Amino acid sequence: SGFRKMAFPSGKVEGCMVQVTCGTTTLNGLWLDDVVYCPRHVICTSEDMLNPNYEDLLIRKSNHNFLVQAGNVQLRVIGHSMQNCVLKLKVDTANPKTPKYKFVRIQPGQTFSVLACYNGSPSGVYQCAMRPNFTIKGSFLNGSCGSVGFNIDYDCVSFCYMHHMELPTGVHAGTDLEGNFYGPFVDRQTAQAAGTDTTITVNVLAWLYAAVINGDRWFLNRFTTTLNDFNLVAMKYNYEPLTQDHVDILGPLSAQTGIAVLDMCASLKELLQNGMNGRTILGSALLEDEFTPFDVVRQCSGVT
Amino acid sequence: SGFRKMAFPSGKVEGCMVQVTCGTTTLNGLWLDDVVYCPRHVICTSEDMLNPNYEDLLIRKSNHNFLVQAGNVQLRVIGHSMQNCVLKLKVDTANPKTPKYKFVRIQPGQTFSVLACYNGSPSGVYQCAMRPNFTIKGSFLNGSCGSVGFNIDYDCVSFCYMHHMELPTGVHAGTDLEGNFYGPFVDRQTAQAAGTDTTITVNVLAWLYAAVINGDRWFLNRFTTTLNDFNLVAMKYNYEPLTQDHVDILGPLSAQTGIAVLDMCASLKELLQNGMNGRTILGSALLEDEFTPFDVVRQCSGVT
Ligand SMILES: O=C(Cc1cccc(O)c1)NC1(c2cccc(F)c2)CCOCC1
Ligand SMILES: O=C(Cc1cccc(O)c1)NC1(c2cccc(F)c2)CCOCC1
Repeated sequence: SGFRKMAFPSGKVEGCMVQVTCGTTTLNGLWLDDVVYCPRHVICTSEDMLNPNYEDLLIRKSNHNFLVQAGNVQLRVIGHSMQNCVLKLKVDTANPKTPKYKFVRIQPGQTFSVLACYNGSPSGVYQCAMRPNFTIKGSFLNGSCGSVGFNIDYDCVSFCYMHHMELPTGVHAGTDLEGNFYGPFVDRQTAQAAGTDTTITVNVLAWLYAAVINGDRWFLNRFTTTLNDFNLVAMKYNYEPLTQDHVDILGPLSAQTGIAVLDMCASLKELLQNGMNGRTILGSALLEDEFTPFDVVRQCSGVT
Repeated sequence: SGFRKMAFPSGKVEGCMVQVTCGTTTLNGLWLDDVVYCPRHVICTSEDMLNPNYEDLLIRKSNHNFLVQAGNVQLRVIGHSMQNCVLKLKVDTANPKTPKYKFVRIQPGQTFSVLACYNGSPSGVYQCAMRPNFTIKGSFLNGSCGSVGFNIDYDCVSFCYMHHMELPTGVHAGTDLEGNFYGPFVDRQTAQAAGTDTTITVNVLAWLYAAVINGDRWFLNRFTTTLNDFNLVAMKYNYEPLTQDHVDILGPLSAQTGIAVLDMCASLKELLQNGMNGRTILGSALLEDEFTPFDVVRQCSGVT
């Protein structure tokens, strides 16, 4: 037992990280088969980032202007194309460490692991959630651009995120691996504000279930509620509304703990209204919303 | 910017994980060069665990009683020996994925990454600290035995922990890779209680520095203190006493933020005395003690 914010093992992704250098600008690329995927802003000077015309900037770049290094060996670039906000660099060598993989666009509230990288070299791995405002709260220094987010299903890496920028508020924005931003953000050096960072209610409930499974039971109350009554409280506290789809996905936790989903909602309602009163749940003084119901089942059952 | 509980990239360790089966009992082994390291309680039946005589139990085991599987290939066991609470199984094949490595015994307050594994297969990676009572607060289900803790220095994996058991309070105990328990615990199924889980003050201070570096500044106050005055407050709050050695190691953070260590101590003193008043620091409602000063520098500078 015990319950930890856990990332996927990163080895399969470590084997895919490369350094991409265009002009004097370097960041990370993802090498899968004979393609290297990186943020298109690799082509841009600091002056370019103010108001970049990526199509016009890219005209001035040839295959030989994209320097791709995997470990300390140079890959030969035989083609390049822009797909939305990512560049695809065709190389003459298939990555021999290519895992089974997919590109998936995730929904807000979904969690994934980030392999933070600098100059094509992995620095660390951490777990986060796509926020309801389509930002993530990462740990990214200058140079971490091209770092990717992923989930693993046995031997299949589903890549869901590529890091592109930090908003003036220090939160992070990026793309799926087709180069489409999450949310409304643009890869331009202009002030961009995020919407309301609401709490992922279905994830809090999953984590309350994990707490019960792990023996933190003090917050369980004598009450129940309804979806409509709960959602009145959710809205007041900038929690995402709970739907029957979210009730469905908490079923096995409901079943294991013999705690009806709406009873756990009524427990969460009192926690919102009363606070923690200086108490903790699974070592947290706040309600954790970066575990999905699938994450809680996975961790609580030991999937590899 | 942004500040995350970050694990080392786990690939170098993933390449070392194997399954070890003795009698009907399976758990994880660490394959380095031509040796597999696993908890000695692999030899034990459920009845054996009540009061095991490992020397006597091991007499009944031959090399061919230790089944070592790496992926889906069987390694040939050509020797076995007990070193304290670990078994060393000599195999006829050097692990071709052996990283540069060392065995280190860490001190309380030191952080490391755990690669949680089941049946020799990695499930997840998370960061934790050796508690001052020589326990760790992990995420370990039955079968996670042999899972290891490590730090990485560029290309060198320093292995510091091997998971052996869960205490009745759901906290975790284990050994260094020489098989010596952290703390007073024994690999026997008998009720064992942990001492006071005190807060790692030097780590809280490092994390307060990380908060300042990342723009969470609200807790900075107009006060300073002395080591003796601070330590009076530390003791009252079950914080570890702060020494000049801990002051030394917070210097670069002191220097970067222009916040004298004793000023940050005076800020921590008020936080202890006043609480957070419903506010948060780097997304936490409690004071985080699982980042060392080295962790904070590493993350805040981007070492790979
Ligand atoms: O995100 C930032 C801001 C930033 C820079 C440095 C330190 C910070 O704390 C924040 N700058 C880059 C960027 C800007 C605009 C669109 C875009 F796609 C990428 C360009 C420089 O490389 C990193 C990404
Ligand atoms: O730690 C536990 C207790 C435990 C078992 C199951 C579920 C729990 O939540 C807790 N049992 C094992 C053990 C006991 C004593 C010494 C020792 F070295 C190892 C033996 C069974 O395998 C796992 C380790």
